[PDB]
Amino acid sequence: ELLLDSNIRLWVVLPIVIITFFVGMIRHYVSILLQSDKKLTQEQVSDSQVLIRSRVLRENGKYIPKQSFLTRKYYFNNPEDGFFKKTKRDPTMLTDMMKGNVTNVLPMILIGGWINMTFSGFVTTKVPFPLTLRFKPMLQQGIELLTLDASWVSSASWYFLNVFGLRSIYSLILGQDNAADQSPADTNKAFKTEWEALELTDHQWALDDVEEELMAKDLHFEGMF
Amino acid sequence: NPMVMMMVLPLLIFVL
Amino acid sequence: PSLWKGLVGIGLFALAHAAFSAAQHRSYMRLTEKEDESLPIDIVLQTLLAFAVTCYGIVHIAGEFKDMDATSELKNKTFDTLRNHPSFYVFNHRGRVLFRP
Amino acid sequence: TLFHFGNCFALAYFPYFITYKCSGLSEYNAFWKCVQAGVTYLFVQLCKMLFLATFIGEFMKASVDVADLIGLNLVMSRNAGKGEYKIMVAALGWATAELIMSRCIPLWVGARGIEFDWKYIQMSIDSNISLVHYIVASAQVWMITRYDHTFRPAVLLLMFLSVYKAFVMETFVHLCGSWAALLARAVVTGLLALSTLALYVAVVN
Amino acid sequence: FKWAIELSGPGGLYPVGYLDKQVPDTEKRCWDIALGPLKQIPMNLFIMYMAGNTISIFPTMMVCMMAWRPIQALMAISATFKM
Amino acid sequence: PFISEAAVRGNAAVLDYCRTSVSALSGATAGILGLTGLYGFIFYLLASVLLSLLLILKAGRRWNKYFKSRRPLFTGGLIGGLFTYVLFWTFLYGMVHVY
Amino acid sequence: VTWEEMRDKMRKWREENSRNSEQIVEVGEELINEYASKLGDDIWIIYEQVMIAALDYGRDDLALFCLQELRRQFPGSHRVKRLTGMRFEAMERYDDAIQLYDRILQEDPTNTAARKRKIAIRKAQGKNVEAIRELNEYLEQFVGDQEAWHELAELYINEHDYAKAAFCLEELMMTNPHNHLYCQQYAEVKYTQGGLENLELSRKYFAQALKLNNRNMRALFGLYMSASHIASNPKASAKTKKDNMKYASWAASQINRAYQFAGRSKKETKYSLKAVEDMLE
Repeated sequence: ELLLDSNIRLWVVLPIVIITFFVGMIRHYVSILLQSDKKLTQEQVSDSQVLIRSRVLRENGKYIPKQSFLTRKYYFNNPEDGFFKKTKRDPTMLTDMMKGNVTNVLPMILIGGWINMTFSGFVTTKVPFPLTLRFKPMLQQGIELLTLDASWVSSASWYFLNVFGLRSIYSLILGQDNAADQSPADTNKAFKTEWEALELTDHQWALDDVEEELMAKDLHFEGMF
Repeated sequence: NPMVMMMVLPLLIFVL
Repeated sequence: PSLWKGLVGIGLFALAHAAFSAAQHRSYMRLTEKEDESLPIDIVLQTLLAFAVTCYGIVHIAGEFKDMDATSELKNKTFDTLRNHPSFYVFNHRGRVLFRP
Repeated sequence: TLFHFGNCFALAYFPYFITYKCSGLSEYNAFWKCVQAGVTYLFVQLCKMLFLATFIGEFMKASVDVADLIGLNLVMSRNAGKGEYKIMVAALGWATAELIMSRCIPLWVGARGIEFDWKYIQMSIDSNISLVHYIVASAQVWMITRYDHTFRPAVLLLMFLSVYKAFVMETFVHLCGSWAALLARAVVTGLLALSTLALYVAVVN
Repeated sequence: FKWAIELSGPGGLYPVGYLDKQVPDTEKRCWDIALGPLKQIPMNLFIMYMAGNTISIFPTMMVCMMAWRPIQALMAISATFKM
Repeated sequence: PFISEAAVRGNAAVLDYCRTSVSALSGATAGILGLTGLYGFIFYLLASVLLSLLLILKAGRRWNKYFKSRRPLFTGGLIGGLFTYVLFWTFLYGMVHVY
Repeated sequence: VTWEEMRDKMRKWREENSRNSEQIVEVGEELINEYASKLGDDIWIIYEQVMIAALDYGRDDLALFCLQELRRQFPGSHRVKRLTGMRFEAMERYDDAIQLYDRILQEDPTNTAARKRKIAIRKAQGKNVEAIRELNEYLEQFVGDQEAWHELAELYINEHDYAKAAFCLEELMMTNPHNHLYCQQYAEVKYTQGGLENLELSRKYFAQALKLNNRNMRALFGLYMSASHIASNPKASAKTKKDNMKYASWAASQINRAYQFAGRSKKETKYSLKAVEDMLE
């Protein structure tokens, strides 16, 4: 094998892991710190909640008798009622959203480049599986060897593997669905599509057969204590 | 960095 | 029980000792340079046992599963609670007058 | 001597099958419960090996006994039902683990060949009495549980002290024949069995 | 019934959503849904192929392209069929 | 009947947590053992199915109220586990076998 | 009895909207007096409940303490502003509370707390009609607020507009199909509302609630009595008569079973027997 310098472990292997871990934490914390809710007026939240109610009605009107459901239908999408008809109305925001979307991967690539410069010329670890030779130019950046096994990796690709393998850990410790990783606007069209969808929907009162399906079995009663 | 540019061009392709 | 938590610690500790042993054995090779290329059976057995026990502890540590049926936790929710409406509280009741003002 | 291996297997496993079918397995379908008990027993064995490595014979035996008792208590708390039946679901799982442990593998590697040592049939006998030993252990666990009264803590402490009786008898035999030693272990295990059933008839109230 | 008490009587704008009057008002797509990804996948595949040296210099882009339209479809084959 | 999103999300979360932990531990163990090449990869698979059983043990009987089917037990987050397994395998094989 | 235990009890007592002001105020006072520093900011929400309980309990002495601490910690906070409004309302100080809520609304128009507190003031003042109108208007911008929806339904029940209450309970069930309490309450409202055209709905929804919870014996005998009333009603058809008689018989069987379980669980006089003597009648 190869008698690698022990100091390469104490100053090039572990620091990379620590950097990746804390950079992920930093990135997640900066993401949550930067996020500020945009102010919403009454109309937008009102229409969003109205279409929410309409959709949940479409979803589960089955537990509601037919007349209540078709009265709901009349109220929402029907000329006479009026509802769903008389219900309608470098930029800073684009730059901000583009920067926010960019800051999820670009900092990682910049850190990788900085590491590649800072830690150029080493052999950090041997990958325990026989990688292909064609992957040599990128795994062994900063190494002048020619016949070296492809399983030996430079600092940059080791950092890349580290950053690839730590997202699950981030979700494990930081919390579920953390932001440290690598990866309605229009109501008129929404109104019309809700109109069409709830027009297409039908009714099936799920209570039409609850009694018969209840009479079959006795009521659970144990554990009353 | 040539590496940074060559690895950020796919980032721009992924975004677009 | 909470003791489960303590267990997992020792598992890692056991594993940690194995690591030391492995390192030393590696040094052994790095000082013996013979065609052994094999770990001692004792140390590997110790490592495997540590892995097994630590995973077993983790199994307890993962927690308890939750039932999917939404009508599980709502069974014991009596109507005397859902009707309170904390936002719409009113303080013109007999509680204030009866109790010390 | 494959047919001897057959005879020894018939001696060891079949009483377990008999207990399985005579203890109302269909009451809970204890295959899953038995599997859980066996996993716990394997874990306890792993813990005992780790503890022995960490930490002359009495200390190791005490640690093994403590781990087994703790595992049995945890397994018992894992399931709810008939007291005799939790007794069964614990004892049967642990006993199956013991047979499946290093008292079946030597029976496979040894035996079935040309040699004939009485050790295999003796091991089968001892495994069969191990059934009642684990019955005793489960009785002790149930006594620890099932409320507290009538000098119950004194009896529980005495039963806990009586655990690791196998190591004590082994030490005595080492200080002191193989068939004689096996017989002595059988009689002491039977004495503990009768003590535990006496406790059971005392506690039924 | 000796306790058939009636609690109705006086009924007192109207709550939103309420309407007092009782009104009496009252292959195939799967082929297109399957052909959708069947036509979108070649577009990304063609783009990746036409990248040429750009794809070679972008090892992550090729993987992302092959995992977006393809791979994901194979992984979510059951989900695609159920949808 | 009426599935509750919070409970199913918690079950998914705990399963994912267990998978991630077990995969990391398996990677550490494979790096410890000095497994190299395909023989390492196979080890990961073994650990996984073992965990399912263990998960099966944790769920045990009457698991039907926890999940619709046993499928998430088998293939839940396998690639995410594989990444951490290979990471820990390289990590431990580096700080054990390389030096 | 450690501060974590009472802390968990207070967390639970907050999670489910309880109104045992005495117990919750005592536990909160113990936590904030003995174990104030034993945990971090998690007592701060407690400092809310503690005062509200106080306002419910009438012990206003610590309400000022909690309010001053929160205000000194959270200057210019809408939550603390609403809390001050409730503090004002504790002594029926309505004009200042209304002015504060109006200031909150003009400072933030999407706030819903100010509207809820002001309508609470209106209903405390006895103006039930204007409270109903205010809730209807507020919902017109916030359709989907279950708490206000249920509050309006309760107000309509108190005011005896069972049609509007039934409508609100229908849409509430739309929001929560899986809540048997809504089904039971709607069945009760429909039964109180009218006759067979509503008795059928009441019995169907009672059966649904029983399906959603077998232990809701309240809804159980509600279904029983609805079926009995349908049977006694001359307008019931012969097939409907026998169907509702079967429903009542099944419900009665379940009631006898339930009361037998109530008997085996406890050890006292056989009141359950007297109860089924009533049912047999």
